[PDB]
Amino acid sequence: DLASLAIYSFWIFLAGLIYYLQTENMREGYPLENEDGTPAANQGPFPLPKPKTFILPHGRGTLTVPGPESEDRPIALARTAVSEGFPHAPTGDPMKDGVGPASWVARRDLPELDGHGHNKIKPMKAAAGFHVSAGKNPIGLPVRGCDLEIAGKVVDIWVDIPEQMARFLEVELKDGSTRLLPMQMVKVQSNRVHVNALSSDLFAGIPTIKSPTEVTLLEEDKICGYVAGGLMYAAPKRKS
Amino acid sequence: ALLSFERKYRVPGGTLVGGNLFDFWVGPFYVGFFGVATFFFAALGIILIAWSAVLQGTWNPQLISVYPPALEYGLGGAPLAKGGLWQIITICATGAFVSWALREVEICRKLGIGYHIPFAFAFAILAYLTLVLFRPVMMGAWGYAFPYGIWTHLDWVSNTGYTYGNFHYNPAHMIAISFFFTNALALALHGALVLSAANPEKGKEMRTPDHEDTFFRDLVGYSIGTLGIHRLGLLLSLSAVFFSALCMIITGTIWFDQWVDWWQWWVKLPWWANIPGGING
Amino acid sequence: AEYQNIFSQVQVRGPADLGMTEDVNLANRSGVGPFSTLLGWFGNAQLGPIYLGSLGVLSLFSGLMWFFTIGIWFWYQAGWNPAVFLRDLFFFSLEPPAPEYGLSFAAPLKEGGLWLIASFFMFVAVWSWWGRTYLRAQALGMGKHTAWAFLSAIWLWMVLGFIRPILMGSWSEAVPYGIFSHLDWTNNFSLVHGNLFYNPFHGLSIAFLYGSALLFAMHGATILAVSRFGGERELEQIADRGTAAERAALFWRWTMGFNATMEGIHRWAIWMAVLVTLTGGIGILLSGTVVDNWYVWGQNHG
Ligand code: BCL
Ligand code: BCL
Ligand code: BCL
Ligand SMILES: CC[C@H]1c2cc3[nH]c4c(c3C)C(=O)[C@H](C(=O)OC)c4c3nc(cc4[nH]c(cc(n2)[C@@H]1C)c(C(C)=O)c4C)[C@@H](C)[C@@H]3CCC(=O)OC/C=C(\C)CCC[C@H](C)CCC[C@H](C)CCCC(C)C
Ligand SMILES: CC[C@H]1c2cc3[nH]c4c(c3C)C(=O)[C@H](C(=O)OC)c4c3nc(cc4[nH]c(cc(n2)[C@@H]1C)c(C(C)=O)c4C)[C@@H](C)[C@@H]3CCC(=O)OC/C=C(\C)CCC[C@H](C)CCC[C@H](C)CCCC(C)C
Ligand SMILES: COC(C)(C)C/C=C/C(C)=C/C=C/C(C)=C/C=C/C(C)=C/C=C\C=C(C)\C=C\C=C(/C)CC/C=C(\C)CCC=C(C)C
Ligand SMILES: COC1=C(OC)C(=O)C(C/C=C(/C)CCC=C(C)C)=C(C)C1=O
Ligand SMILES: CCCCCCCCCCCC[N+](C)(C)[O-]
Ligand SMILES: CCCCCCCCCCCC[N+](C)(C)[O-]
Ligand SMILES: CCCCCCCCCCCC[N+](C)(C)[O-]
Ligand SMILES: CCCCCCCCCCCC[N+](C)(C)[O-]
Ligand SMILES: CCCCCCCCCCCC[N+](C)(C)[O-]
Ligand SMILES: [Fe+3]
Repeated sequence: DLASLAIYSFWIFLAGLIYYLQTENMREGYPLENEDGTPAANQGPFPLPKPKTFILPHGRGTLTVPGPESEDRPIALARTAVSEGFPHAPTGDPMKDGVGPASWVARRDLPELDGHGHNKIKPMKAAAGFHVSAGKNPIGLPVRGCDLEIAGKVVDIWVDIPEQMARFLEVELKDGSTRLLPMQMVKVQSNRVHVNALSSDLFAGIPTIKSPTEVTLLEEDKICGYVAGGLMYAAPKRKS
Repeated sequence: ALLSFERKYRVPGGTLVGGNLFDFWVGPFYVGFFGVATFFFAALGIILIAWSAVLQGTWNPQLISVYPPALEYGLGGAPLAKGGLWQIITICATGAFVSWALREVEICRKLGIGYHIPFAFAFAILAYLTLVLFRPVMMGAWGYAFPYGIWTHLDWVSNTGYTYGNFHYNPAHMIAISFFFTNALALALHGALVLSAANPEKGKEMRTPDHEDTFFRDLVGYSIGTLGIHRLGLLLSLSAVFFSALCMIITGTIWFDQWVDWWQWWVKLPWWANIPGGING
Repeated sequence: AEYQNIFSQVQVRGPADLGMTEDVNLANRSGVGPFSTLLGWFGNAQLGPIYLGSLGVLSLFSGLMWFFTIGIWFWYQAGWNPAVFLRDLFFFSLEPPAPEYGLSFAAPLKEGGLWLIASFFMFVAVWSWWGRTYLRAQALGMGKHTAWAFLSAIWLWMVLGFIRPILMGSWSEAVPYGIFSHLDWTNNFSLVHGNLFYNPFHGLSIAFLYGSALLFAMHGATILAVSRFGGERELEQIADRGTAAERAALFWRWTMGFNATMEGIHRWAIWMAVLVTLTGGIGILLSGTVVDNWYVWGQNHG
């Protein structure tokens, strides 16, 4: 009857929907590759969807996906086995080389912009008149690493202007230069800011930004990847 | 076999047990010690279900059902064909689920990401355990647990609920439901909002999160923001399950009468219990 | 113990954000409301502005009139006694006309007339609110995904209070306005239709409801887990994939053998959610119009 027709139709619809959804979700990262970067023989049963194009605001261009995929950066890893499916060992210092959990993506070397075309993220000192509105103000506190040594001191908060949120702490090092630390990777305490991801000796290695009052998407990725990578790679210098 | 961007993340390390022994992939799947454990537990579980099927004398997926020991067995063991298989399958399930969570932890550690996902999953596991382990233990028999069958588990839900009248009257169940409904509402809105920004009117530039905040302030006078919405979805879905587990752990233990009668405590308050008129006077 | 980004450690505030202009009639925006530091631990601290406009006024007025029509009936049932009002709050109920009145608007006020009036106000409130989800997206140049999603919820609501009663031939089939009574209505509906557990559209609606919680737990946890790489900035991750979007995808590829993108997760999201009420409204609409007894139907499969 009509209910039988409804249910049968629904299942046909649902198969169609899942096919649509899976192929939509193949707009990045496909075709699949062998470990050497060449196209894999087996691409699975879903084909790539027809490309769509996103128009980016503020003259930044467009993005068309699916599109030719490439890392656009060297990857300092090598095989540890003679067959597919094993780990790839860092050929150098994985924190410096940006691989494993220290990885970064070659994102656009421009700052993310707000809806008005201004830099989305700014040091609070340059953001009129943004200020700490609740919680312990981290500015001025010593910054301790997982080796329990002081690596520097907080000199500003970098804030997301349209979303009114703390995004980074700016930390000045012993040599007077600064680095950005992701807000998600620090613990603000009463007398210090604690960073479990990095021992104090790794702070100098945090990727620097090219201009002192802005940060590009590329620079954010290198900074965040490097800091997260310390969880695995500074484990020898941590320490309860 | 690899996403185009995948290789740089496939480094050694992050394992919880076994060092490098199981540090590898099979096609897309990470293995790890807990991948091996999941396979063992799942495989044994599935084999035992197929054996339970033989003893039941059916292979139909809509008919296969693995029932726990009858109430007379209390919390003891039972013959395999009479509840023992359920008991072993349940240990297998638990082993598989917990192994799955711990394998998710190894994957987090290799990827340098937060542990939020397996943390969240552990809520679902705790709800499963409330029904098959915690509640039956507190009530004193395995037989109060649900059977493993597609339709029989629904018989269990209906029979269990109607034991206490209309189960709608469980107040923890009311809260659980509210979180379920609110979660689906927020899921719809989040999905829609992001897509409406990423896919604007024809020919227009992608909108920004400023536009997402704007749309929602225009609409209801508030926007939780892009961080807040993901905090929210996580909170609503975990709260729904927390209150689901709560609503069942208190049923047949601290409250075992008709749930509708629980509400009399409010009606019977001295100040108004005896004023005429209304529904209850 | 690491920081988990469930609550913020430090809040910042700057000038009140008045929002994007695009094509919005700015004459119709309120001023900004207060700032709530409480809210700001978890979400945005800012309240307002809100957009008013005449459609806005209509929905609000209508919605209030719906609420007040029910509330006046409740006071009446309480015999105008505040103590009895609060005591019996969850027990009062504004009920639809008796079956005998069919679909006519000729029932007495105290016996269904008032239910129809409240229902009328609800109808205009919801539909004018739907218009508003479309128009606020339009004025901003945005897609219409919100109004499309809202329409799926509206579908179940329309099925329950309007389409199913019309097709059954009487307002008596609709849902009463009351806390306990709507629950009794729900239980009764299932009992009277041979147990909704046998309605495949009810089982589907459940799979999607549970699936919504599974999916929001998955997505919310994933985004928080990659917030240390800016993962919640999803629009710019769509435009320019970062290590947040890659680590998220790979968590899932390594776990379950497949994954999403930053854009496409939002499509699994919207559909998982809207299919709750889409399949639901279908299951209810068929109940009593085409199928009297789901258990019986299920025995014939058809
Ligand atoms: C007639 C029946 C009664 C009823 C009696 C009951 C009873 C009895 C129960 C509920 C429970 C639920 N009811 Mg009730 N309730 C009814 C009316 C309703 C109505 C309604 C609109 O009328 C609603 C919305 C709800 C909703 C609720 C939810 C709060 C809750 C179910 C979700 C849950 O526990 O998730 C928690 C999620 C899980 C348990 C899933 C865990 C799974 C994980 C760990 C692993 C599985 C994966 C594995 C097998 C993989 C497969 C292989 C492949 C990999 C895929 N009920 C009526 C009145 N209700 C249940 C509850 O709260 O349980 C705690 C419960 O026991
Ligand atoms: C949660 C509270 C109640 C309960 C209430 C109900 C009610 C009421 C209904 C279901 C329904 C479902 N339940 Mg149940 N169910 C319970 C506990 C479970 C458990 C468990 C704890 O292990 C499992 C695996 C299931 C699984 C099932 C599915 C057969 C079906 C769709 C669920 C879904 O899409 O979820 C969301 C999750 C996803 C979308 C992910 C996909 C996972 C599913 C599809 C996996 C199926 C597993 C199944 C075939 C078991 C095989 C295991 C193998 C041996 C490995 N339920 C407890 C007892 N469940 C519906 C149904 O139609 O049943 C006939 C239904 O109406
Ligand atoms: C004894 C009870 C029966 C039963 C009888 C019913 C009945 C009857 C129905 C359901 C329905 C549902 N049941 Mg059932 N249900 C049973 C047992 C279960 C169990 C379980 C046992 O674990 C579960 C999990 C569920 C789960 C579900 C859901 C999947 C589904 C509702 C989806 C929804 O989002 O609605 C919530 C969403 C809405 C109602 C949409 C809201 C619409 C908008 C327009 C809101 C406007 C509001 C505004 C004007 C007011 C604003 C106020 C604010 C302050 C601003 N049922 C048992 C067998 N179930 C529904 C369904 O679809 O079934 C097929 C339904 O009609
Ligand atoms: C807590 C919020 C919600 C939630 C969260 C959640 N679920 C999760 C996770 C999270 C964050 C994932 O990380 C994990 C996942 O990998 O998802 C894709 C998962 C997951 N949730 C899943 C299912 C699921 N979650 C559910 C519910 C929920 N999950 C909550 C609503 C339900 C419901 C509502 O019924 C189901 C069916 C899986 C898709 C996945 C976990 C997969 C897994 O543990 O794999 C290892 C085990 C096997 C491969 C099979 C084991 C076989 C057994 C040994 C035998 C079978 C016994 C079983 C008890 C019989 C049941 C018969 C039924 C008919 C009753
Ligand atoms: C896809 C399925 C899920 C879903 C989707 C969904 N719901 C939605 C949306 C979508 C995508 C909309 O965009 C729309 C929305 O605007 O959300 C914010 C909405 C919405 N879903 C709502 C509720 C709701 N949705 C339901 C759930 C669900 N919605 C499903 C689970 C439920 C359940 C589970 O029963 C409820 C109760 C509303 C919050 C909103 C629709 C708002 C509306 O139609 O308003 C009409 C009435 C009024 C304008 C006001 C009524 C008056 C109040 C009773 C009084 C108190 C408040 C008052 C406004 C204060 C003002 C006083 C001033 C004068 C000071
Ligand atoms: C303290 O006193 C004050 C002044 C504050 C007042 C207090 C107010 C109170 C206590 C209000 C209480 C309200 C309650 C308890 C509301 C509960 C409502 C519930 C639970 C509703 C649930 C189901 C609702 C549904 C499904 C209704 C759907 C209705 C429609 C689809 C509308 C259909 C339109 C019809 C039939 C009208 C036909 C007219 C035309 C021509 C369109
Ligand atoms: C599309 O994403 C969403 C937001 O929009 C950016 C929200 O804002 C909210 C609403 C959040 C809350 C806390 C409601 C209560 C409001 C106050 C004033 C306390 C929801 C559900 C949502 O889904
Ligand atoms: C909940 C719907 C069911 C989801 C499972 C279907 C999607 C699996 C797609 C796997 C394909 C992955 N692949 C080969 C394209 O890389
Ligand atoms: C939009 C956030 C509001 C959540 C609404 C969900 C309804 C649940 C009822 C709230 C009671 C929960 N609690 C823990 C405060 O008791
Ligand atoms: C569903 C979420 C409800 C959000 C609550 C609405 C807050 C409105 C604040 C607008 C303030 C307007 N004001 C006071 C400046 O006139
Ligand atoms: C966005 C779509 C995700 C696909 C998830 C589909 C889950 C289907 C579960 C099968 C339930 C079938 N049944 C018995 C309820 O009719
Ligand atoms: C509804 C549950 C069905 C289980 C299948 C889930 C989809 C997983 C597909 C991933 C397999 C990818 N592959 C082919 C490379 O192995
Ligand atoms: Fe998101």
